[PDB]
Amino acid sequence: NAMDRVATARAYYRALDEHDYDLLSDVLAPDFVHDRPDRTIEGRERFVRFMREERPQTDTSHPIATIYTGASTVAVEGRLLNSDGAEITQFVDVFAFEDGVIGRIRTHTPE
Amino acid sequence: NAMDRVATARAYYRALDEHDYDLLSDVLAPDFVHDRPDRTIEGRERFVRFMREERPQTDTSHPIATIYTGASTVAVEGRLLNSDGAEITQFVDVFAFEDGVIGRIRTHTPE
Ligand SMILES: C[As](C)(=O)[O-]
Ligand SMILES: C[As](C)(=O)[O-]
Ligand SMILES: [Br-]
Ligand SMILES: [Br-]
Ligand SMILES: [Br-]
Ligand SMILES: [Br-]
Ligand SMILES: [Br-]
Ligand SMILES: [Br-]
Ligand SMILES: [Br-]
Ligand SMILES: [Br-]
Ligand SMILES: [Br-]
Ligand SMILES: [Br-]
Ligand SMILES: [Br-]
Ligand SMILES: [Br-]
Ligand SMILES: [Br-]
Ligand SMILES: [Br-]
Ligand SMILES: [Br-]
Ligand SMILES: [Br-]
Ligand SMILES: [Br-]
Ligand SMILES: [Br-]
Ligand SMILES: [Br-]
Ligand SMILES: [Br-]
Ligand SMILES: [Br-]
Ligand SMILES: [Br-]
Ligand SMILES: [Br-]
Ligand SMILES: [Br-]
Ligand SMILES: [Br-]
Ligand SMILES: [Br-]
Ligand SMILES: [Br-]
Ligand SMILES: [Br-]
Ligand SMILES: [Br-]
Repeated sequence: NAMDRVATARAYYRALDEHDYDLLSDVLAPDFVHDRPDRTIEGRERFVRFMREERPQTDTSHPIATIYTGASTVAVEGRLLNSDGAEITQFVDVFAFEDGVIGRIRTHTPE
Repeated sequence: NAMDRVATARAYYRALDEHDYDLLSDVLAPDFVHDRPDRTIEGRERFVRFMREERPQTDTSHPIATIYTGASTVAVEGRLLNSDGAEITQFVDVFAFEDGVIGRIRTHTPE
């Protein structure tokens, strides 16, 4: 269900921005992998710990610009904002799903 | 090599827009899959045939707006233009690679 996938992607960003780790855990598959240019984190429990432990390092928001739906994946184009509301970077996150929850996110940043 | 991956993604759109099927074949893995919301095409030879046979159905261009690089994939945000230069749709294509050539493209269109 494409509506459900989009809702789940939006819930992911809500959980990150609200520090709602129970919601975050609940939208991820156990074997969730997050890829970004600088690193890969494998495992839901490991990822949630990293997010919690890294919280004080910045005070950012992930406002969504446009959501693009594919056949079975979702690509979200957003902006990463600092605490003042200034744009750090543009991004595209691509979400793949496993039984209704997120199996992988691949983060891309502009060349 | 991230430079090489970006060059290869750009070559894909050049090949489509120029109808250079030899270049198109050369940037794709044999087992290339193209996913879009309406259909999936599996196989390089099959895909090249579809592109060739579908050529007369529209007269579009794939100008690239922004290229986003990930750890191992590339996300291209572009516009699909008609022959008059008017925008049909915005898209994000996500490219995965296999030995330097493209293994999969997942096309996403705005919700
Ligand atoms: C959940 As966070 C991006 O403040 O480490
Ligand atoms: C290569 As075409 C998009 O004209 O079928
Ligand atoms: Br929604
Ligand atoms: Br929301
Ligand atoms: Br909730
Ligand atoms: Br991460
Ligand atoms: Br990064
Ligand atoms: Br890593
Ligand atoms: Br790290
Ligand atoms: Br890891
Ligand atoms: Br936990
Ligand atoms: Br934790
Ligand atoms: Br904090
Ligand atoms: Br938002
Ligand atoms: Br910040
Ligand atoms: Br799903
Ligand atoms: Br290039
Ligand atoms: Br080009
Ligand atoms: Br050439
Ligand atoms: Br296609
Ligand atoms: Br489509
Ligand atoms: Br199909
Ligand atoms: Br068809
Ligand atoms: Br097929
Ligand atoms: Br052929
Ligand atoms: Br052919
Ligand atoms: Br034609
Ligand atoms: Br271009
Ligand atoms: Br057209
Ligand atoms: Br992907
Ligand atoms: Br590669």
